[PDB]
Parts: sequence; C-alpha cells; structure tokens
Amino acid sequence: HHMPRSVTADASGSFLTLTFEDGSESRFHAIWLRDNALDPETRSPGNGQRLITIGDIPADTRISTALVDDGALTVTFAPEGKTVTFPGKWLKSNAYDTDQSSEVGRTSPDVETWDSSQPAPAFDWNEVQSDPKAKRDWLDAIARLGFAKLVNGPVREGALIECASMFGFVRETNYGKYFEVRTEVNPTNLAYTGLGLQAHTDNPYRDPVPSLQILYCLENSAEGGDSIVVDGFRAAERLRDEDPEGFALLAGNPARFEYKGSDGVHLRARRPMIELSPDGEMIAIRFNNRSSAPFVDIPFEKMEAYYAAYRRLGEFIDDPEMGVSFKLEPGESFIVDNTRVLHARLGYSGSGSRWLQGCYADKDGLFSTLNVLNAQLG
Amino acid sequence: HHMPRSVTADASGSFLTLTFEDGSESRFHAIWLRDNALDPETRSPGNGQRLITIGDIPADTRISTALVDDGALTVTFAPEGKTVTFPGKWLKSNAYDTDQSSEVGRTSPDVETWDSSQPAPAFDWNEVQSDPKAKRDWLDAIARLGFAKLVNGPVREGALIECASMFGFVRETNYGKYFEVRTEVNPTNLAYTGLGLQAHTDNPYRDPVPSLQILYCLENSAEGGDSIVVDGFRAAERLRDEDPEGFALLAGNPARFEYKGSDGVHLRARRPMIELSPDGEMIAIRFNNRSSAPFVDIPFEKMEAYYAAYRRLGEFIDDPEMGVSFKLEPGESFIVDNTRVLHARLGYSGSGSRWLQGCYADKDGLFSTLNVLNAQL
Ligand SMILES: O=C(O)CCC(=O)C(=O)O
Ligand SMILES: [Fe+2]
Ligand SMILES: [Fe+2]
Repeated sequence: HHMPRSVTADASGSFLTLTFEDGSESRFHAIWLRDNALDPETRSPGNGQRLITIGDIPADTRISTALVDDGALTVTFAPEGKTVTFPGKWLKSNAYDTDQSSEVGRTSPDVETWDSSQPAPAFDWNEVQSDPKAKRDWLDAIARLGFAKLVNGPVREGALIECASMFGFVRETNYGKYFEVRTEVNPTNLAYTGLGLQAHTDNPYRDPVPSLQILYCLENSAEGGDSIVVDGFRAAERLRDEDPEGFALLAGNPARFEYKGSDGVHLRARRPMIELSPDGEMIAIRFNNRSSAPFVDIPFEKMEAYYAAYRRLGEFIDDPEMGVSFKLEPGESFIVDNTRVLHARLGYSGSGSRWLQGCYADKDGLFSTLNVLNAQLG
Repeated sequence: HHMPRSVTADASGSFLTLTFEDGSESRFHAIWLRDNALDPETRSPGNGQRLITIGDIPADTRISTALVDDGALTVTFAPEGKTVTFPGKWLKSNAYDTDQSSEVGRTSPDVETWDSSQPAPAFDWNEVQSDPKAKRDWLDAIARLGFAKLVNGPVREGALIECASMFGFVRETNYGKYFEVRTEVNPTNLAYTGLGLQAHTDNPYRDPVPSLQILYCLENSAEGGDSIVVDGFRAAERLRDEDPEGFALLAGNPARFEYKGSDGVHLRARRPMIELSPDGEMIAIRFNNRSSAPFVDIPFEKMEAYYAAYRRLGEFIDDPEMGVSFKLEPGESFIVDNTRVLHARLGYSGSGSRWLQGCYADKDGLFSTLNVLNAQL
C-alpha cells in the first residue's frame, strides 16, 4: 500500500520509520528527506529545479518532529525549522529502504531479451505520426526490445531524418547528418559482398557511442541480403549463465576500438565489450570485429582467459538461432538501440542494386518522447 | 628502448618473452600477436580495418617459431603456418605486459589535473581558424586540461556554432541547436535567471551526456556574472586521497538525475557521480544540485555515508582554491570537457545586460580533428 498510517522518529532525529496501511515499513534519513523536499523553496514550481545545494543544508540536519495525517507525512527539520509535507504515494514510490538487487550482469526490468523466436516489431509510418498511441507503442518496442521496423514510409531521400525527428535528434558526424549505403550486386562484386558480415554495433570507436541507428531502404532489386539483428544482451546473458568468470573478464577489462580512414577520420575509444553499471546492471554492448584495436589494458595474467571469453561471445553472436531476419522494401526502415542490439545482413543470392540511407540518433530523446507520451496517454 | 635484442618462447607455445636492448622484458601471447597481425590479410592497407573475426583464428593458435631480426620480431603461427613481422616500436607502444597501474580512481595518462593556482589557458579566435598549429594547440589543451578560453572572437549571434564546426559537430537537444543564456520569464532552467549557479556538469540527466559545452559571451555588462571552472577530476582525486571509502561510495553506487523543466520534455539518467572504467580509471564526473533526483539505488545502511561523501565532494567543488574564475567579455568564449570540468557563474543584477550563448558538441570529433592536425604537422 501507498497509504501512510503512522510514523516514528528515531531519538537521534537522524531517520524516521513510516508505516503504511498494509503493515509495511520504510525508513527515511533526515538528510535524504531534506534534500528531497518538494516545497517551492526547495524545488522551483515552474521548472522543478532544486534551489539549494548540499552545502546549503546544515550538516547537523535532523528530524525535529513528524506526523502522518490524511495520506501525507509532515516533517519539520532542525536546525532550519523548516516544515514540509510529502504525499504518501511519493514516499512509497521513492523508497530506498528496500532489497536492492545486486546480481552481476542482470538486465533492467524494463528490457526483454530475445532470440530468433522474436518477431520484428512493425509499425506504420503514417499511424505513428497521427496516433500518439501508435507512436508510444513504436518507441516502447525500441525501449523494451532494442529494435523496431517502420513500414509504408515515403520513398524519398532524407526520409530517415524525418523519422529521427519524430522522437529526437540526429547525431551528426563527419559523414554528414546521414550517409548513403549503395550496393551493386553482380557476379564480379558478389565475392567481396560476402566479407565482414558478422553482426556488430556501429562505431564502438566513438565515445560517446551513437546510441540509436536508423537504416532506411530507398531501392532494392537484389535478391537475399535480409537484414539481421542480434540481441547483445541475450548473447551476454548466455555467456554469463554458462561461464560467469568469462563474462566477468569481458565486463571487467576495457577493450580498444579504432577507426583510421584514408579520408582524415581517426576515432578511438577505450571501453569494455560488456558495460555494467557500478551496481552490476548490464547497460551496454560494444562488439565490432573490424574496428577492434590492440588490447593494451588487460593484464598479462588475464589475457588468455579474456580471449577465450571473447571467442565464446563471438560464437553466441554468430549463432543463427540468435538472429531475427527481415526484408526491407522501399520506404521501410528499422531502428536499433546501438548500445545493445547488433546488426548485419545475410548474403546476397541474386544480382541487382540496393540503396539504403543510414543515420544515428540518441536514446535520451527517445525516452523523453516516450515519457511525455505516457503521461499524455496515462 | 624499442630495440629487440632476443626472444624466448614458452614450452606450450602460448606466449613469447621479448627482451629489448635496455634489458626490459615484455611477454606477448600467441593469440594476441595473431589477432594483431599487421599484414594485408589481417589489416586493410587502405583504412587499417581488421579483416578477420575472433572466430577465424584457430583455437589452438600457438607460436611455432619466433626470431629477432634488425629491430623487428618475426613470428610464425601454427596451425595456420602464417608468418608475420612486428616492428620493435610497435611492440613497445602496444605492450600489455607493463605492470599497468591498478590505482582505483587514477586519471588517464594524458589528462593533467588543476586548481586555481593555474591561470586559465587562452587561445586566439583568428589564430585557431587560420594557423593549424594554433588550432592543434587549442584542441590539445581541451583534450589534456578539459578546458580552454577562446578570446578576441566576433560579437555575433551564433558564432559558437562556427566554433563547434572548427573541430566537430553540434549535439542538438531539446534546448535547441544552441540556447540563449539570459534571464527569461517563466524560465525552463535556472541557467535562464540571474541566480548564481553552483559548479556543475550539464545534463547529467541525459544519457549519453553531452561531452563538450561551449559558452560564448555577447554581453556581460551587469555587475557579477563571472564564470568559474572546477576540475572534477581534481576534486575526485582529493576525495580519493582523503577519504577512500567516501570515494568508493560515490563511484560504486548510481545516482539519479531528472529534468522536467517544461511540458514536452522528461529526461532521466541512472549514473554514478564518479564513473570509473572497469579497471579503475576515472572516466566522468556528474554533479548538479539542480537536477539530482531522489537517490533510490543506495542501500539504507549506506545512505548517510553516501550523503557525507557527496557533501565532501561538494566542499571540494565549492572551494575557492579549486575554482578558476574569470569574467567573459563580448566575443570571448570557453569550452569545457563536460564529462570532467564543471562550470559555474556568480549571480548578476543591476543596470547592464548579460547575454551568453551555449551549445554542446562531442569529444570524438575533437579528437579526430586533433589526430588529423598532428599527423599533418
Ligand atoms: O551563465 C553562465 O555563465 C553559465 C550558465 C550555464 O551553466 C549553462 O548555460 O549551462
Ligand atoms: Fe553497421
Ligand atoms: Fe551549465
């Protein structure tokens, strides 16, 4: 329950214990409550910005008195003398006196991992623009699963930029706001089109890594070459469940990535292939064979085992039962969460031409747009 | 020295030990050497991209023979029967058997931390756009020190965008391509007021965080409004040295950040105030009193200590001896590495007018421009 019943303050005033109507208890420290006061002199009413620093809060701050009344908690602090009230709902929702999961390599509860049994989420270009429920569902699919298709879009150059603008902002690079991906498939070219088709995340040599990628089809007359996506979190999960020490090595040591092109682009980054939050949640995958650079940061005594784990992760990524495959017809596109979901394509099986456009955008904007839609539809 | 004298191979063939002319030794594994082969069947001559996957290398790859010859190491791998040569200079530069520092909270070799004892580095607008040496030095100062002033620039709206274009690309956000830093009615952010701002990094509620920020002065004629920058890495170093447990609390638990300053925007992030690499190198600082959200990820029995460490970090950041203070004149600007160097301003009021412009860019582009300038020079 989120309905407060009563409160006791410790003799020290250093914390209080809130009891709810279902019998549950939750303890809150004086300093935390003071810092999180929601009144107009702590949080600006117009923009929600906090108006005080930690330095502004007296170091000896304590709870003087407190009371539960009519679904809310009244708290008065000393030595300031400041009285504030907290809604019951807010206290329960923002509780920290709970059992924090510490499992190393766990995923956020908001994501669902997948393999080849997962259908490609698909949404309509026009519906996502006119119906906020469709837009919400489209962005929610990218949030939960890390990818989604958009179909029935226009066969127009730069349309992918319009897609990005539906939720956020394009990460412009040296290659432009977007780049052309043109392919001529014929008997002569067929050989080299088979090279470098391992699933990968783009640009692990950029820090910060571009967090979303959009690929948009304008023309396709070549047979085969289905797009493939692989869940980096599923691959990492499989490694962890099988080989926790190997998982720990890939998460516990940075790799090196580098792109040094002939057209004056030289990009480098130092980041692990599996990135965890400091409390163990899996937050990002970086995997790209073509731009992996010399691993200079891994101690000698761990290098062999690191390489073994790296190989094993690659085997999960190369596993065909991990890939979700789909065709892209003119006007169709897909987005990947480039911090999680890898992409590639299968081999071409017939001659022809293909024209895709690619760009990057950032997840923060997508989540904001999703948050706003959820509030509007709630 | 990078001159190889002799080599030995382990019984298993799993690694070799290279001895250089100065007496120093460095061990290299067979698998690592094979994966890093520099030849045209492993690395493209055109762009240096890797042509193999990890799966392409035989699992039982081992050194069959290794020899040192005029400054280089020649190695043959079984079972491929592939022979490659590694220059001594390359081996020295890319060694991993170097007893790398494992000091938790250490800074990267390239960065140099600072406090108020060092005057702000300043570069000239006209020089950096015309003279490539001056551009290199300017960008390298930002890379090393996380901060540089650019002075004698034009008093022109949008000039900061031209500045960004000198080295990289603008991170456009909800705030605009660039934003107007001036007092606004119904402000969406306390930046758009006359209030003083505690030293902070921008947008800790944004993941990915903007990695660079440009602030550019058009008018600054009101009393107050001085700029201050604080090296977040120096502040973190001080906490580390004084209070290792406090440092570990701030590095080891996520904080929460949130911005909901108007309708149509709701940004949230879950990141520690001190972000370390997996091996203990400091990567980023996130510190912002105005958009720190309720800390829900810290265990009850650690919350008081966490707040004490947060307070102490704030004390280092508020320390006048840590802040480099200056008042921008029209046409002057500065850039901060927004993952590292915090910025602040004193409040302003009275007759006179203040108008700054701000925008974000990214370090990846800056480093590329710098890398290219160094190669060309
Ligand atoms: O007004 C200033 O000098 C700084 C304002 C600021 O912190 C910002 O716009 O990010
Ligand atoms: Fe790609
Ligand atoms: Fe700021």
